[PDB]
Amino acid sequence: DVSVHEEMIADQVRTEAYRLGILKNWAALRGKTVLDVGAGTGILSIFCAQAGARRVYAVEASAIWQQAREVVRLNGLEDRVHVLPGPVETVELPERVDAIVSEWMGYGLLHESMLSSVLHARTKWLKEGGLLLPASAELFVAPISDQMLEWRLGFWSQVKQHYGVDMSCMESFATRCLMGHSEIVVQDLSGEDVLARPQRFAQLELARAGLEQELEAGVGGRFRCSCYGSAPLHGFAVWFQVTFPGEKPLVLSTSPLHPATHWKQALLYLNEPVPVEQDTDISGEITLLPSPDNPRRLRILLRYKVGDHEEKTKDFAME
Amino acid sequence: DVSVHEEMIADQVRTEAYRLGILKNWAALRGKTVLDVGAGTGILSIFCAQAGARRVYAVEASAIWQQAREVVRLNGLEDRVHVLPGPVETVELPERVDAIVSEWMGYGLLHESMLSSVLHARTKWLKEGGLLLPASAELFVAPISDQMLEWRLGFWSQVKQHYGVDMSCMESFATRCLMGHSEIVVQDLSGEDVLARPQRFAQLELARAGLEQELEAGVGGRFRCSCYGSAPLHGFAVWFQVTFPGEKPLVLSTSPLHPATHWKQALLYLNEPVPVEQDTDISGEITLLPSPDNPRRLRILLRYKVGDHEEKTKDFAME
Ligand SMILES: COCn1cc(C[N@@H+](CC[C@H](N)C(=O)O)CC[C@H]2O[C@@H](n3cnc4c(N)ncnc43)[C@H](O)[C@@H]2O)c(N)nc1=O
Ligand SMILES: COCn1cc(C[N@@H+](CC[C@H](N)C(=O)O)CC[C@H]2O[C@@H](n3cnc4c(N)ncnc43)[C@H](O)[C@@H]2O)c(N)nc1=O
Repeated sequence: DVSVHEEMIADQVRTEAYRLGILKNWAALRGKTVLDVGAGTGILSIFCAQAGARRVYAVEASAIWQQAREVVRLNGLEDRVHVLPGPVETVELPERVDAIVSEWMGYGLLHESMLSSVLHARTKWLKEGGLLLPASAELFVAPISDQMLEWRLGFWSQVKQHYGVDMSCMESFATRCLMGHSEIVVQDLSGEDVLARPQRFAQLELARAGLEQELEAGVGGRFRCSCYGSAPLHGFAVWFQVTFPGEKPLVLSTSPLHPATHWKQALLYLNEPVPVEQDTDISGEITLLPSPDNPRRLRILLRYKVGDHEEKTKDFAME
Repeated sequence: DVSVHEEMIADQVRTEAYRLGILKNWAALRGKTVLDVGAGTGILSIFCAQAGARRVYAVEASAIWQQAREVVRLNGLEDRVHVLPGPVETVELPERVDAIVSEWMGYGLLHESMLSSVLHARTKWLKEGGLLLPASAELFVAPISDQMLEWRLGFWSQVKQHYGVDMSCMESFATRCLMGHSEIVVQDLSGEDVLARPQRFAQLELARAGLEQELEAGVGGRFRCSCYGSAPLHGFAVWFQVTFPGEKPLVLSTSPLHPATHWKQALLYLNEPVPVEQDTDISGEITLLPSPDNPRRLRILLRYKVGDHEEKTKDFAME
């Protein structure tokens, strides 16, 4: 429970990006009304009030809504920030709003399926031409040679050199266990793990017509790239950024090339490592989907072709 | 599954202590027979063969026994290390053995209740006067001021100074969530978290008559100590060491004052922090017990008295 809220507030990239993304829109928020969808402990609703909003409706479905209300009171804002429990789909606000703010992104952007609630609130409560913060999201994929995974798998074949016992057979076992499943793995990588230039495979203008239907059918696209050097290819990492409109937009990124965040990246491991070399061509397609039992659980459909190998498919679901 | 075996082999304290604890007993093992209870991937059975044992029976109940057999084969030892699947309580060995080795310790020493299987194998299969490795275990307790916990709880009251929003109310919420439960928390501490001299509260000679019954009734004892300085007392940490007989015995320790191991320590948090000062007297009693539904789940009964406060009790069970 509180672990996730701890990780959020200790996430300076997330917190400062929202703080400044909101403050950057002071001109659009001053004297206006805001709806914070999934307000959690309330910090984004306070940010909006501090950016000058005249009234903020902080809607939160989880039990932690009570803490938001106390946060509001401690900051002297009970007169203009109103905390409302329950789902935004049935909350009753006294008025439509000039802006929506929300921290709706999950692991792999869409795990938890929360973007649909923001879109429902936009259709229901946002005035015509109103503001959404963030306004867009972009999805990226890169092939990876996960250095930590390479070490963990390879260490079994190093036991002879550290303890005098050959355990190299455990490398294959570990490979089957760690790579031969179909779960999305959430882990943080660094630039050292990125094996080719990251590719943007989709862009979501959050206000765009039809996005609700696109989320049900699958969001994604094709990609192509060329490997930087000789390495074991372990699979692909997927991450996102979101953009707050401005006049140079502020981007909150979850790329392994950028400061770590609590979203980490979503890793899609092949069943076993594939050796590649400099300039090995990799192409494929990535689709993010709801799981059929539960649209809130992220599913990722991967098609990929490595060099001259045949195209393969692997269908992943969130761990 | 494989995560735990990875953490074991990457644990140089654990692995090197067993390696040298076994090699230290070359005189007792050479040309003799060994039973490795819960042999897992087999490294301890190989160590014994390398210490000169003529035959080693590696008994492993989990599915990973097949990897032990392949490890044995890769090291050319299939003629004298025999991997036997299933529980040691019903394995059939062709002979009684001169020694038992086992890595039976769990979190908080006794979580998983495996020591009972080693004791069953001792009674059933160990020759009279035979060797047990390790031969003894000692249990320690210290009051702690968990610096990481102090930071995590206190950070909510620091949000005003980092983001301009008072969130100090979340400190109390977080305290209730992180401390006001009755779960044993497994976490690694360091010497900076230790608030008084650690106290040995029990010693287990593993070969001693009656230990099986003592494990069912509870293992533990009283302790008393005096605080080093002014700090918030968060509770107590429990850890262990085991000793391999020799001629100066080798000790494998899980103390926070010693190099980290995969056992970490077992933390027993009070419902809320208690301020203490230099020389505040703390006394109490710690009992490790089986959980009533499931003797394999560790239960810890804590009685404690801090300074002039009344004695309190808190009954914990493994997370
Ligand atoms: C890996 O990051 C994912 N992640 C994120 C959060 C953070 N949470 C608070 C953010 C808030 N800016 C803050 O400052 O606390 C966002 C989701 C929150 O929105 C709530 N929510 C969802 N659907 C709703 C609906 N239809 N109507 C109303 N509220 C709805 C949900 O209850 C949760 O509290 C979480 N808590 N867990 C997670 O795993
Ligand atoms: C926090 O550390 C706890 N920890 C430890 C282990 C390590 N494991 C292998 C150690 C082995 N030296 C090696 O080198 O792999 C020990 C327990 C192993 O003993 C097996 N076992 C238990 N009761 C048995 C019975 N009555 N007869 C036969 N085998 C029995 C059990 O199947 C397990 O494999 C684990 N695997 N998980 C855990 O959490």
